[PDB]
Amino acid sequence: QQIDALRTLIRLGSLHTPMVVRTAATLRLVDHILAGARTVKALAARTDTRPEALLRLIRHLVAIGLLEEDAPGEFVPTEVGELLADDHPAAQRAWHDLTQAVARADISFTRLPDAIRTGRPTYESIYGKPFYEDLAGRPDLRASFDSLMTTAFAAPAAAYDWTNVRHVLDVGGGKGGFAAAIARRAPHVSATVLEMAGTVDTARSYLKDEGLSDRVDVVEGDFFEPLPRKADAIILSFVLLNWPDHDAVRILTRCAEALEPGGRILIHERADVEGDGADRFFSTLLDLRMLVFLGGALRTREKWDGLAASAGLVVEEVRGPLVSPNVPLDSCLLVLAPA
Amino acid sequence: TVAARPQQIDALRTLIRLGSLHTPMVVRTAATLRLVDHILAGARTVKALAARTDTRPEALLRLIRHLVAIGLLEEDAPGEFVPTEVGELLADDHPAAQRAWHDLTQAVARADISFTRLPDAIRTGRPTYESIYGKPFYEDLAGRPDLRASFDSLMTTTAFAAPAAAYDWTNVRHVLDVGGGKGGFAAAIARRAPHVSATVLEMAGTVDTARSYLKDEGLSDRVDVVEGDFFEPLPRKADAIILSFVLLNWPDHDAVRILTRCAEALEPGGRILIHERADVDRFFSTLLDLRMLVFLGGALRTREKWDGLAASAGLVVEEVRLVSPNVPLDSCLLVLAPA
Ligand SMILES: CC[C@@]1(O)C[C@H](O)c2c(cc3c(c2O)C(=O)c2c(O)cccc2C3=O)[C@H]1C(=O)OC
Ligand SMILES: CC[C@@]1(O)C[C@H](O)c2c(cc3c(c2O)C(=O)c2c(O)cccc2C3=O)[C@H]1C(=O)OC
Ligand SMILES: Nc1ncnc2c1ncn2[C@@H]1O[C@H](CSCC[C@H](N)C(=O)O)[C@@H](O)[C@H]1O
Ligand SMILES: Nc1ncnc2c1ncn2[C@@H]1O[C@H](CSCC[C@H](N)C(=O)O)[C@@H](O)[C@H]1O
Repeated sequence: QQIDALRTLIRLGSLHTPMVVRTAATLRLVDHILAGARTVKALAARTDTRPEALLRLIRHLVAIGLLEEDAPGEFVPTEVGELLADDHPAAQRAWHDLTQAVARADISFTRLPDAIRTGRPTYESIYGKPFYEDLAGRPDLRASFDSLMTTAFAAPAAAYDWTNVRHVLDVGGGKGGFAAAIARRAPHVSATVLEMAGTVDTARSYLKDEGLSDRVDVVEGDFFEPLPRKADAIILSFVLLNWPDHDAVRILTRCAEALEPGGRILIHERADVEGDGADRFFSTLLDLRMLVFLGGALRTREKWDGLAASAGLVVEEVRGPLVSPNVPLDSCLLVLAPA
Repeated sequence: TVAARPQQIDALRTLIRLGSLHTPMVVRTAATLRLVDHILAGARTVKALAARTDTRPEALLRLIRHLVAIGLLEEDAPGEFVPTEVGELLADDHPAAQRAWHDLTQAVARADISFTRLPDAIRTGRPTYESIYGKPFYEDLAGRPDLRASFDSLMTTTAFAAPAAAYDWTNVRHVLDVGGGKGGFAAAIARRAPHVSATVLEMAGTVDTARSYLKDEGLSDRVDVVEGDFFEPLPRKADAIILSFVLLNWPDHDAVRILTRCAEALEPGGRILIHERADVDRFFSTLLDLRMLVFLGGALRTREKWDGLAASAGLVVEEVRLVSPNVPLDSCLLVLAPA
């Protein structure tokens, strides 16, 4: 009765289990196993690890249900464990790779009390630069982050009607997947992706390869500055949660000043609601991630109305639960009009 | 179109739970802020909680949301949070001391940061603690008396009566508890066999806490305490020399160094008693074993590994007695004799 509470709490507060997974991801272990390395001796060679040490790590991967000893000395991935394959469409190996952007950013959680004391992010205290200024100097991290955010925008593009939309402006649109999804849904629409340096190059590649350059262009810029052009739909897809309140209102005010008459601003975000249930585990992961990464947050409908009002907008409507293929969390789309 | 397959989303939701860094650090933050003690002391609103914890209220409520989601807190009344049964273990007076084991300002939860560089320990085989805090574990503690004290308190959580009944002290006159901590093992023995005297061999600072604890137990007359280094010649000889949760702190060559010192300190017909978990719930065995890796380059050891280590120091494993208290992990007692 009390040992179960004791076993639960130790298990909840255990730091070695998440880091065992992340180490297994960074080492590309499941890939090497599926590539024919069953033993510790071969796996340790492929992963350039000490065999004694690798086995102790494997012992825990077996214990938490990711690896299984099928035949003596041979380890294979379980059903959950196969999701650590590098070509799995959930991209969970890349999400737990300590060399890529997100899992490297998750070290900010080691200083959570600081962020709770101040409400301000800890990523800078660990890595010396705020997140996006750090990506701007680390082309490997900029590259790996941009590919993670693309893990296809089909549901959010169907939740809007484009018939009288002429141009679309995807502010912070990453690689262009949302803009490309729109262009595939409405052949008359042209779009522009306003993105950061480095990201603009891979946004132009993806749109070229989609065959859509003749319709979706890319502008490198800053969305706290005057936006490059006016549009009938200004898209904010997973941007505003990166930002404290005054910075989100800044972005919105810039998006409002670029709205054509009858235009709209589209916030495509997870907005936490009170009665999620078992869905709160992943809402709180994102929200806390936004705190320690950047000082941003997930917002409720009440908060958006205040943000929109501060930016001279108003929340017309929210389109219901939007389901994406390989996420644990549905998102939604808020339609904003001039106040 | 988008296709949401539950069995995939369940395994995906499972893996994210396993690799998530925020759940353990949320717990660790709750323990360091002493959140459960404050709620018990009459702070129920997040306002009073933030005032007692000196945190930003909006940031504290976002931490509580995950605490509620992982089942350590529940919302009795709106804005009113209380510790669940599992969460009650975070109370500082609880006998499992779980809040202190998760206190980021105390020794163990602080040392757990070594896990953030686990791939380094798996690639190279020895600890990462020094690369984070500037010194190997016990040298760090010698310069931080708060951590020295904090660690010593933690290790005291029976009071060693369980493995004390496992040895027959009839023909033991004096006992040397090498690295004996506060003296609980010495005291547990002394309280069980009134003829045996004892000498505890410990480090600076720990000698004071051991000395004072052995006086408040009515035992200064019987158990002596000597400050020393067990890599050096032991201060005197004994009929039983205890190594209780010492050798797992050390790689193979340092362990045979300690064992040699004990064999050289043996009275004729004397024995060396190793008190540890002999590697064979695997979840909690792996925590200690991997902790000993990233903390100190140590490890749990199977019996066959003990035979080699014993031989290298001129010892032989005489018998292995499986103790079974009520903690997650059961300890064993290896008896070692000269060859
Ligand atoms: C919340 C669950 C979710 O599935 C929802 C959504 O897919 C999402 C996630 C993660 C992130 C971002 C997302 O939008 C994101 O924008 C972001 C960012 O801008 C800057 C740094 C990290 C992140 C980041 O880690 C997913 C997740 O697995 O963990 C939080
Ligand atoms: C097997 C694990 C166990 O559950 C049971 C066991 O009592 C034990 C634990 C923890 C520690 C030590 C233990 O012996 C221990 O000796 C030690 C040490 O010598 C030096 C530094 C840290 C530690 C340390 O953190 C418990 C635990 O909570 O997980 C490891
Ligand atoms: N100051 C700034 N100006 C322009 N873009 C910025 C910016 N600060 C952050 N960003 C961009 O905002 C994006 C947030 S991630 C959003 C990606 C994409 N819109 C999607 O829905 O998947 C990042 O790609 C980052 O490059
Ligand atoms: N070089 C050294 N000489 C003497 N003691 C040492 C030492 N290096 C580490 N130690 C001690 O080894 C102990 C390991 S923790 C074990 C404590 C006690 N035997 C128990 O069972 O609870 C620590 O108290 C630490 O102070």
